[PDB]
Amino acid sequence: NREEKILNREIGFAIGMPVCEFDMVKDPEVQDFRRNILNVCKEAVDLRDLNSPHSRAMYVYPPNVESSPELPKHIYNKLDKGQIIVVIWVIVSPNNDKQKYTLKINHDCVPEQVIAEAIRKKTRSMLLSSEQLKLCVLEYQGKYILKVCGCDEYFLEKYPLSQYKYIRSCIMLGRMPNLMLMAKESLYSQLPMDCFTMPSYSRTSTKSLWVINSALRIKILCATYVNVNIRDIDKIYVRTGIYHGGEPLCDNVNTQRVPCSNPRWNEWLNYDIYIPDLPRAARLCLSICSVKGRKGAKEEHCPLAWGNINLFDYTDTLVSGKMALNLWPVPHGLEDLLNPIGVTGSNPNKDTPCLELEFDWFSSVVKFPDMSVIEEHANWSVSREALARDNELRENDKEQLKAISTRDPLSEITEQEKDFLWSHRHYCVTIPEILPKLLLSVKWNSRDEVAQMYCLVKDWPPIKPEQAMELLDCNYPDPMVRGFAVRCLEKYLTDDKLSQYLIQLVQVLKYEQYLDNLLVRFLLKKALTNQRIGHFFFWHLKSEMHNKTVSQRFGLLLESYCRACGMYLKHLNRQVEAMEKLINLTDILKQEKKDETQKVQMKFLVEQMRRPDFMDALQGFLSPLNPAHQLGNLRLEECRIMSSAKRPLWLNWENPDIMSELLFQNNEIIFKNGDDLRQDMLTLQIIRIMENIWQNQGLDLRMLPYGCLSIGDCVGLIEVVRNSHTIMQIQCKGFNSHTLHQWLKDKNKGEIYDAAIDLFTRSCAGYCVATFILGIGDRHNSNIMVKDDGQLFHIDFGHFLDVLTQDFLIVISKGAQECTKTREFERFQEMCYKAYLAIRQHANLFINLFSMMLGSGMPELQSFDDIAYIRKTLALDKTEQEALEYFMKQMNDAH
Ligand SMILES: CCN1CCN(c2ccc(Nc3cc(Nc4cccc5c4N(C(C)=O)CC5)ccn3)cc2)CC1
Repeated sequence: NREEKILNREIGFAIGMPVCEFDMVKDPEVQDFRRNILNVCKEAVDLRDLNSPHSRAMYVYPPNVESSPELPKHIYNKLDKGQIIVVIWVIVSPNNDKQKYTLKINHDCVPEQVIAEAIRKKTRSMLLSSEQLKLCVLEYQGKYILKVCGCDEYFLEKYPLSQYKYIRSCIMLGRMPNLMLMAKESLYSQLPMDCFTMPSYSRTSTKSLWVINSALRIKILCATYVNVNIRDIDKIYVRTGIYHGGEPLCDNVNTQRVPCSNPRWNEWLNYDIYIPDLPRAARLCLSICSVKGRKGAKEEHCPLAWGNINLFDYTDTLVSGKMALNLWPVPHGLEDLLNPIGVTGSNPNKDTPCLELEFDWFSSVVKFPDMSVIEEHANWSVSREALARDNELRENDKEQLKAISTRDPLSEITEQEKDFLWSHRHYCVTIPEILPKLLLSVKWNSRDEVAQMYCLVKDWPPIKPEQAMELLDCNYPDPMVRGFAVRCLEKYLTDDKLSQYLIQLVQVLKYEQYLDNLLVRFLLKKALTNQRIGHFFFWHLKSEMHNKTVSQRFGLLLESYCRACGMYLKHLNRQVEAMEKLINLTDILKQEKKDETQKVQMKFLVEQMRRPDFMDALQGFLSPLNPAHQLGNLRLEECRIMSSAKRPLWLNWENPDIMSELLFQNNEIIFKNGDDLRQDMLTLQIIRIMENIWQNQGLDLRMLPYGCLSIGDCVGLIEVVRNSHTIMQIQCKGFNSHTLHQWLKDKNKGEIYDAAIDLFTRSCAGYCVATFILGIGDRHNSNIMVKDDGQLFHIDFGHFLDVLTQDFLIVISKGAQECTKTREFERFQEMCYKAYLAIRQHANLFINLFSMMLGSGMPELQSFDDIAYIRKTLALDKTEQEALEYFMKQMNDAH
């Protein structure tokens, strides 16, 4: 068909990988995933056509609302008697004139009641009685929608107006909302039909695992493509282990050593486990190792290549017969000989070290037992032997179980406690937050001990998403656990929180055993029913496509997404093209013209930016940082190479929106090629979570988690904060330690003075507690910035996990000379003390978020010691008073 071939290449352009290359893969799991995932695409497309045209606009322009309509009390007090002033704009088609209309309404009106008060005010002197304020008001509030002035963000749903993020921040930032009436038909007329078509690539005995009573053995035949130095390497062998999510189910078993010239073994390795006792997520982890002989020094075993296999395939079949596994290059850092956390499957580069294996064939297909059999074997032998009144808990015992629940992902559960948790597993359903710890108590190489945990999980009470995510990290491989976790996310995870957590959730996809699973079908369905989520879903996947360990998985997931995302694929292709130009341009500035004057680089830049193909690709597309922002014409006179390390580009676009003057008229984005911005995305994620934790508890410590998006390999975008300056720029205007204070006095004269100091004090207090916990390094005068209104914020988070200068406390003390002894300083301290204890209450959240990214390859997130720094700064090994004591110490150390 013709219309399928044009879509195949547009999907390929967006992914960067030809779709035909996916037709050439013969792995039945790959072709079954490609075919079976389309059920999520039809479910999503069907959802978009339910209440069309509204449901279709809901997909393209979903409500950008907070997780809850409830307002913190100090935010409601910012309102007048619970009401908000709102300016509503109407465009009068003759002259396209902008008529304004200022309203005052309850913060909890839904959009259509705000539309009502707008027309009652548009005709407020039009001689209309009560019998005429129902002919025009009742008809128009069904024909109009509210749009944010200056961007493509709409209020298409009956949420409380103040629950919309744009309105929530206007309430908190003291600004006034500017909205605009739009005819429903004006918006609906701009939504295509998105006719999703099913692609053309759609359309003997079995025995139980538990009857195959016999020990496990695996044959290691030979290895090809093993290129080593014959002059120094002595022998070669295959190291092997059976692992369940990074934990060994039995002792590792090497092969015999052979000369590095003849890598053949023809050996059956036997393992200390029984085949019925293999868990569902059982994995074979092997690697080829060299041995070098040294006089006086011990032999050194260096791994040469690694690989992991699933003992069961995606159809629950215990694997039998011969197979060839292509292995992977050794990660710089892996100091063991096996890589159990590495992805599973044969390296797609088939010209790499290849290991041939063989599994036993037990006369027929062997499959894992279904829940029916598991239940029967669980209810049976649950009390094979059976002091039943002693396992009854006492107040001391129950509490201990709760104390174990408070522990973070990195805590160690002693063997004493693991047998405690397991024996009292029938009580644990009363405290569902113990489930992560109770799951680690299982001896997963025991089908009886596992069949019973499957039974407690089948009817386990749901838990909060922040804890359900813990069960999705790589140390919980079992599909029953991960299905429970995903079910908890489907029921309790709002869209707002999903968006904030999407980085970790896409990252953890790479640890999943199989292509088709409940997490990927959850994430895909939400990406295909909410285009704002689908947009970042796309870029978190695309930006990782260069990693060969995941590029096949993410390439297939992107294929299914691009087939069903609708007309947005064209917009994404415009963003992909625009970014490739910037990637190819800044790569020249980093290779060829790297040592030339900025004069020479700019001339090359202006000249290249003036070519026809370039101006077409980089004008008239959506900002990857926020697709609600349209990037129109590129105002080249304001573009410049900056004076930072990687020579980032300062790019300036006109905002083509009609109301641009009410939000921002020029959109400025920093394109940076050279630094892993995933590392900065994670920091700004945390800073945003710390702000929400503080607001919901009464601390208006205003942070600035500015936008930041990784689009590829050490390439990405950074939102420019407007009306802000670094301390370098402030101090150079007039150095003295009172230049900062004097600069804010000039910018905040009169009544605004005390507001600027308060804003600077609350924002400064937020950033001292955050930068201390997170260990932000390299804190010099260009990394801290101040806004004209006094808001302080940091800006370079390329260093974390291993700062109160004088002229900061001068601003807090309102210019006093004994800054360490003023009362204004006493409030600064108590804000920090309260802010520290609020974060410490959520240590599990912030530790989980790092732990899930530990395998992502971030330069400064390489080991548990990096994460343990937060276990130290948060003082999780002490009491609250002893922890607040700790924080007080470095506060006194900080000048
Ligand atoms: C102290 C142990 N205790 C503490 C709790 N614990 C635990 C295990 C795993 C994870 N999560 C994880 C871990 C991931 N990698 C790794 C897992 C295990 C070791 C290392 C990993 N490294 C990298 C670079 O890859 C560094 C070395 C990737 C994604 N997620 C979280 C906690 C095990 C028992």
